Amino acid sequence: EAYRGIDKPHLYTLGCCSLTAMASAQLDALWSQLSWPQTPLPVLDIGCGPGDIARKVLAPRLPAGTRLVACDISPEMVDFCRQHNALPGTITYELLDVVEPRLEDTVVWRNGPFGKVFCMLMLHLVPDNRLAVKNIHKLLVPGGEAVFSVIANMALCDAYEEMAKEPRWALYMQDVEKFVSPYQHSEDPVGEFRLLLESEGFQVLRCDLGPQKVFFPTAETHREFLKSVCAFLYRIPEEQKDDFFDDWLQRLEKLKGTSQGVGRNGEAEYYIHLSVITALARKF
Amino acid sequence: AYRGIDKPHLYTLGCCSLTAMASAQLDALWSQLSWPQTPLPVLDIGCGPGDIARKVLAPRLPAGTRLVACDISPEMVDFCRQHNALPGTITYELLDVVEPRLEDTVVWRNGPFGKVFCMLMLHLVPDNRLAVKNIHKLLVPGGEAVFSVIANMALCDAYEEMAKEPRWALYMQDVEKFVSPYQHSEDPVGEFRLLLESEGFQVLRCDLGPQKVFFPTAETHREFLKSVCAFLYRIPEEQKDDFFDDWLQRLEKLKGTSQGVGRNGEAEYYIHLSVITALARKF
Ligand SMILES: C[S@@+](CC[C@H](N)C(=O)[O-])C[C@H]1O[C@@H](n2cnc3c(N)ncnc32)[C@H](O)[C@@H]1O
Ligand SMILES: C[S@@+](CC[C@H](N)C(=O)[O-])C[C@H]1O[C@@H](n2cnc3c(N)ncnc32)[C@H](O)[C@@H]1O
Ligand SMILES: C=Cc1ccc(O)cc1
Repeated sequence: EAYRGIDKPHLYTLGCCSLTAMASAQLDALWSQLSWPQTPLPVLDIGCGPGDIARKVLAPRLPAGTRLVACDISPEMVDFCRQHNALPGTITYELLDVVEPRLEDTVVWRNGPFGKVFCMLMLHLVPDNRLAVKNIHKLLVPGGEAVFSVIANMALCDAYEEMAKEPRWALYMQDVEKFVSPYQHSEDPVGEFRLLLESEGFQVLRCDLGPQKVFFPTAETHREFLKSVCAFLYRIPEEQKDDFFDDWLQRLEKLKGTSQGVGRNGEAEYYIHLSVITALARKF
Repeated sequence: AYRGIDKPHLYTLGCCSLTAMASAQLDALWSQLSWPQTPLPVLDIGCGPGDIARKVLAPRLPAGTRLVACDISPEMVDFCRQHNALPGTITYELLDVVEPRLEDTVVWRNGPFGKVFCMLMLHLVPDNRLAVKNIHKLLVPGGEAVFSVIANMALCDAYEEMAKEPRWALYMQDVEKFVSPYQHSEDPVGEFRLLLESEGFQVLRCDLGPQKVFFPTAETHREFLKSVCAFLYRIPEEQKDDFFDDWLQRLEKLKGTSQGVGRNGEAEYYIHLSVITALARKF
């Protein structure tokens, strides 16, 4: 987040084998409610990450001849996409900031207009949500749909706000509220997100909130994945990087955002808990 | 004996890469696949942890078709029903592809199957003609079988070199049954095409090519090779960790495993092996 997005894309694909199945289950619940034009239009994926939802989930489910455009503010992610999950003739991985001042000067804008825009687990990394909904509203054809997978609240955000009070850190965390989801302290996340979408010319067709778990088979891939989604590590020097992490990870099982379980085969299971708002809108 | 691959937790470390690989192979063949008007059940033999079924097969299947995935090991068949469980579509059962009494299995009576997928497993089945004959039984006349057999790989040569060690020879007396039969084949595509046609199949397409399995971290590359090591279940604990290091060291000797660099500067870990891809049809 902030300066670029999630660097180190290698550590993030450790959650592919789990995050792929999660969004693949969310989209299956909404895919029947999605209407499509006769002649296909380009489809956009915002905050595509290492391009696994774009390649392994979105692309197999799109109609034939539908071209896909996947963007991410972090370069390292978009280069990881074009090298591993690179799907020729369908997916075109590009760079874009969803709250770009000059959207009309980007490659993604001129690939448009787009029929559908999938914005998955990335709108919590955007402090200015209404500006991001605006730019998505510019990119959609009238009648085009948008699919949101916004994270309402999670213990990772509170662990950020608790660490921001440490004079040890503090200096690097003066803007902690801009690294926290805007629906973190919201008493009604579904209502505020339904109001925000409709306040930008959208027809909210469906909007629900539920808990989610992120499965990890091994112990270290649970740890190494949390290294990537730690948004403050790019500001900390090396002598305190490994200390910011342990301070963070300790404050997580305190807040019970992460957990460890047992398997039917007896093996150890590792989890990450968080709430997700799922939305389906349509431009007028 | 070999009750397939246990420790399913370690195998899903290759899902994030094996999913994209088998997804790429099917895209090269999916145009040549005919489908019936009324859907018939589709079978995935040796499905593993249900990843090349929930995320690869079922998404692109004709709506209304039902998938049946079967492994030989309960641990995998148990991993699927928990994680990659897709109700109303994929059913995960247990089956040995060379079962003496196929007709007494649940998989046999969910059939007959329109299509049968077989990805990276026939190199674990010594009697390959028996497994092809069983696949021929399960298919409807006109059905199609999609094979993904590993012709040769350095994991097998490392096995045959470790069998010569008196340190291990007691556990590795049947080393030729833990090696793909097409390992020492001078023409794997020819033998496989002849094997399929000798069982009533019409080989529509058959190619051989090298493939690569990528792992982003160092230990996921290591922990995955723990699962695909077929001799670890025979070794006592005092020599298990020594058997793995002896295996891993011989792998970079034979250059089956490699390591690379990333555009962002990160380390890349690989596993190299040859794959036969086939598309047959029952008469
Ligand atoms: C935690 S990831 C989730 C990726 C994807 N939803 C998935 O589940 O595979 C959020 C992604 O959105 C990117 N991102 C963060 N902030 C962004 C912004 N303001 N504009 C565009 N992309 C952003 C990040 O670089 C990161 O790759
Ligand atoms: C390494 S996996 C590959 C699974 C899938 N193709 C993939 O790439 O994810 C091969 C699976 O087939 C199972 N298997 C091994 N021998 C078998 C046999 N003779 N019959 C049926 N299944 C077998 C093993 O338990 C193993 O889980
Ligand atoms: C048990 C041997 C083995 C070889 C290749 C593979 O993909 C899985 C297992």
